[PDB]
Amino acid sequence: RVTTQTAGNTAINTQSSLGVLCAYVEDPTKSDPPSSSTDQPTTTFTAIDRWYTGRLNSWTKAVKTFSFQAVPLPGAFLSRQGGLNGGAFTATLHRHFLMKCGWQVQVQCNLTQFHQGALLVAMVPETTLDVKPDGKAKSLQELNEEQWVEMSDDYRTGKNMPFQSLGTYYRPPNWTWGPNFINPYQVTVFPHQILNARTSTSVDINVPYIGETPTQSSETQNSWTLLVMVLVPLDYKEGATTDPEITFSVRPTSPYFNGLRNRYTAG
Amino acid sequence: RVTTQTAGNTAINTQSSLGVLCAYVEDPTKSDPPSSSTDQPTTTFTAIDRWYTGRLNSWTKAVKTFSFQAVPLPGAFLSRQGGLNGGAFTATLHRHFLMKCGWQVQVQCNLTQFHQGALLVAMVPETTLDVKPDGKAKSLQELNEEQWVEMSDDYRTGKNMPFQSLGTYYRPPNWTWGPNFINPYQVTVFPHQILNARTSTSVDINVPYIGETPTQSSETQNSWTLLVMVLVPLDYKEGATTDPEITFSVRPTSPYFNGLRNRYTAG
Amino acid sequence: STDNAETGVIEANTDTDFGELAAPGNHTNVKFLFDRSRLLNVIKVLEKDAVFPRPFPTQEGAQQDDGYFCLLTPRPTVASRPATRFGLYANPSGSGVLANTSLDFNFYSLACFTYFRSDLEVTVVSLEPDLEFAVGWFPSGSEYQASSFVYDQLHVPFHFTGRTPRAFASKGGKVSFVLPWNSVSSVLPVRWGGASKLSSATRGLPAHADWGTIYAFVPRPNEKKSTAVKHVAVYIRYKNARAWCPSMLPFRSYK
Amino acid sequence: STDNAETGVIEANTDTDFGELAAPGNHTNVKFLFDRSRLLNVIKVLEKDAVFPRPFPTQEGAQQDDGYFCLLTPRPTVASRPATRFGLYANPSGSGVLANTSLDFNFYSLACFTYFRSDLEVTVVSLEPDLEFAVGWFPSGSEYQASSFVYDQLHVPFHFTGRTPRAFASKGGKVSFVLPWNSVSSVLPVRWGGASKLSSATRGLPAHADWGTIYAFVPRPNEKKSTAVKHVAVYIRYKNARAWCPSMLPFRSYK
Amino acid sequence: STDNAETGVIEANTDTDFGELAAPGNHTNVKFLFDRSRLLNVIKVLEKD
Amino acid sequence: TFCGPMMARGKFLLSYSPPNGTQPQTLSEAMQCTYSIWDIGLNSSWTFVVPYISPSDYRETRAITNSVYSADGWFSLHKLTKITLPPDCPQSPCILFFASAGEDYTLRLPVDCNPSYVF
Repeated sequence: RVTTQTAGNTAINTQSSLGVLCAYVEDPTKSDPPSSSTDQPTTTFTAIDRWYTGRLNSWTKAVKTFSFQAVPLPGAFLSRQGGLNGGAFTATLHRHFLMKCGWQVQVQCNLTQFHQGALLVAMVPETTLDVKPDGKAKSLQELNEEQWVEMSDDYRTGKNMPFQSLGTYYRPPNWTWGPNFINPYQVTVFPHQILNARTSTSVDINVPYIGETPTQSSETQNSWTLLVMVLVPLDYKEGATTDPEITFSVRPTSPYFNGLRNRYTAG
Repeated sequence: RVTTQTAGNTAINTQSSLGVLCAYVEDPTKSDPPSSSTDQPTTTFTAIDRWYTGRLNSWTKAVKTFSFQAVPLPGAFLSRQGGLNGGAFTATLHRHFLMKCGWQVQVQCNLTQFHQGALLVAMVPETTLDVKPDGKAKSLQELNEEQWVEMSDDYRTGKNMPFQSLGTYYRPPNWTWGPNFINPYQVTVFPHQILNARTSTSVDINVPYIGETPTQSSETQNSWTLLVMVLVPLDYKEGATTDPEITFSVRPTSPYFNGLRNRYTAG
Repeated sequence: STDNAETGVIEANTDTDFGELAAPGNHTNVKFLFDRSRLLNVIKVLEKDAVFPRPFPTQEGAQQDDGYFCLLTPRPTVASRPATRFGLYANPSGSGVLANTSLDFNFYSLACFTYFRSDLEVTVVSLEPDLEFAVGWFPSGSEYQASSFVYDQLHVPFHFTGRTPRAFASKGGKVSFVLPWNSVSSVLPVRWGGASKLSSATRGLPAHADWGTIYAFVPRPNEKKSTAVKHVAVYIRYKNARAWCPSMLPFRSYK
Repeated sequence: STDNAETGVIEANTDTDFGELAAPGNHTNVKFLFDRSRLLNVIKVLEKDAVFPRPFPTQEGAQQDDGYFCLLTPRPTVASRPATRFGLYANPSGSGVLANTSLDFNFYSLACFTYFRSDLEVTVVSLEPDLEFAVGWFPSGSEYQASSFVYDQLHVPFHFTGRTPRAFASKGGKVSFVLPWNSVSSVLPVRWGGASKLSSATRGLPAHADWGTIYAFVPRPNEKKSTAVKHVAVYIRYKNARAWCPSMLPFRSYK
Repeated sequence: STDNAETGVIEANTDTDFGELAAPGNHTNVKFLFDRSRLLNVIKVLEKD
Repeated sequence: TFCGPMMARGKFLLSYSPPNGTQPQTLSEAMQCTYSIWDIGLNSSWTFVVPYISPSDYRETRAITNSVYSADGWFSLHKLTKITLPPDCPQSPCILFFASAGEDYTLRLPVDCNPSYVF
């Protein structure tokens, strides 16, 4: 129940731990270079072979059941959400066109035996929760006022994902469904672990690379999304402790890069 | 007399070439990690294993004998002198404390058979010409008005290098000499090649790493300095051609890095 | 029995607690389940060269021919173009033009994974009595050829001829054939989260996730146009289907 | 003969053009040439505990003891501190305090390389007749201990005792001993271009390029101070010297 | 790393956490350090019993 | 080493920043440099080894000019989370610092002493 994993010049300690979930296949680390390009790729090195850390919003009694927060990957690095700063990894990302890598994350909390509640964390693949229904990514300032996302029938039905306006030529239909609904009762299908307040403090997962092509564009890919949801609302005796905090750590594995160029710019 | 050297994703061509000067030792590429530190170092990779290019001032008849220009290395990368932009190399440099690497450069000119003159290029080690006598590096704006540095008795005697003011307690001595004089007649001692207007167009040198310690600070080292000086003043028949141009290319070799940290900042 | 489900990976009949190990007696196999026909969409029948719909947004007063053509994909579509939000016109009479829409109810009732791939087998069935027609199809990323040529003072639409397959069925007949997986993408994303363009893109809208396009026309010259409309039905099948990762299932209301 | 000196690497007697191959007859060896004594500097002799000079800049009205102590290095020095610009007071009487300076003329007359390293062998010679004295030295990066203690109401400076070597010479005698290369830097940079600090540094000023420091004092209590000054001479030698890369030589005027 | 210093006897470079095992390069030896002269006291000189 | 109520919890972060133009302050800066995470649990003690990196084989022992040959950066301690004090345990735990030499330490040149302790 006491173990530590060392990588690069940084290490992480776990006073309690059940193990590491290996997701679909054994030994996710193994991988091979892509096949949709010829130019020689860039591989791992010590500067990027290390962990990174960030912060999330606090947990308060007011939160109700099924509320959730999401952190897209690797878009979190680009957006600098939650104070996460990729440094060398971000710098290398901004100077390439094609990328392919795995992921390996861990989440920790500071629950004590004098609290009751439960948390569920899972790696939902190929989802879009960060974007507003309007069709624009949620800004860091907007993400603060609302600490947790409120579950609703719209999200359950997937009726409010981004779409394209038809135009004056047509008449406006009645939107009722979409292929990106969210089903709270079935989230356990994806790899996950229950962060109960009486059994452990840290959870961790290992996932391989997936995608409908051997490599994906490095400026828009959103294959894996980290999701945290509340099952049992928090409750404790008054005057004991107030509003625990949350943190998480990330680390890429066996990445590849292709298509060198200058720094990315838009317009 | 026709050869091309390929490195990374970039290549260079030479319509004329005598060879490559190997400087002090054969096979300068060979090297070993330093010994004044323990943390694992960062080594070469494709992103930085490539060439870089820049520009110099033009050559005009008004220039007289022995005038010169200098380009410190690697300080040129940091200062962005002459439009040189290190990109990945600069980004990695700004995020490390210790560095060790060789160098390999080439200089080209567009002289035609209808011109007379000569140029001399050499890699002077451990020199300070960029700094103003006041004790401040020459700015890019200041480097434009004066295209070429005028040789003078002060520079010949090394009487105007940076120094420390004694203070009101003492009396001001008469400065007359210093250990960083410049002797034009003996510059050929360092590795060099004569860029005559009737024999060739491109010259190149290969140098290993030197220094009074196994590794040097990455923010102040000035081991090697590129120097270009005029021996025979340019002259040509009026109306034929005006003021040729100059260019150069750089490439590091077998670098090492140590001491990771955030981006360098001063104050 | 003793267990720890918080860890996720739980162990695994009545022989463990009290057993019974009922002998086996493979109807759920992925390859077997998805091999059966199902309706996809109903489309009109052309009688002359048509003008393909313009990309969205379509401004008012734009001349085109809508209601024909149809994609080959289970994902929701609108106006014969890929779409994300499925919709329908349950409201009474209104204004403007009504956009045809489609979706594979049966496929999405059990679409419990993310990535999919299989061969497609198409067939066509007529609706009106004693109707004569033909079909045409082109791959993904191609375009429909417009305009017409004159033969003995008869305007024959260009789509009569082409390098792509054509099918002629006898009076009151039926058509069928099998096409190959031809899209550039390696596999079909049931649900996606990327973007197809560097700028001005729409999140979660795939580019070339389909099998092709289909249309129907009558083998007659343009000089014999009629008035009454005609309709056609379409069915599809899947061959050697495969799935690649778990997913969720549609939500059922508790009303 | 045929050659191409523009390439730099030229080929290589009279046997080639017209020969003569005069037989050999190693006085230029680096190890041999640099093994001989030469004067370095002349310093006063202490008669009590002194106050070491403060780092530059020194403001007006600062109390200290100047003119004593001396570094062990060929590079130019001022006020017993490392320096870059060599200078001298050729002007007539002025004001303020005159700063002692030193340099190794003979070493720099043939200093045709960049990096150097060797062992140092020091000796001391008196000037005034029948003078009694002693010497003290400490490594690079250390400090000189000040203050004094009382023994039978006599103030004895602390420098009488220490872990560093001391030398006592008889009346009208001489001193000599050999010290080891002890600086942190691997080799001595004859000419340098780096900086020693991240900020507020001076370009081209090395930090610890020396062998140590030396001073002279009389074995008497502080209660017997005199008036007339005394002087001492210093010589140095190099053992097993080595050089590591070519360089230039001092310029000679054409006047 | 894991340890318990309350017990007193703690275990024992960078090879343990992140290593570097810099080679040796005995100036602290007891026998060697204490062999050098140092002043002790200053006394008068007698001229009679 | 930690000294406080048994039933408390928390998490700390340790950092080591080589020399720079300005001492890092924020946790975001600290995270990029070498670091590790300490978790309160059954064992209340932790050892942090400072790597030795320098441009010269040896280093000076006392600093006067703060040159690169003496100074070697800074060390800092940051509270990653908020410490949860269990009920009836009053407040404000304490931390004890223990320092020593590594297994590959070494000293070279003797020098004189300072008798200041006698006054």
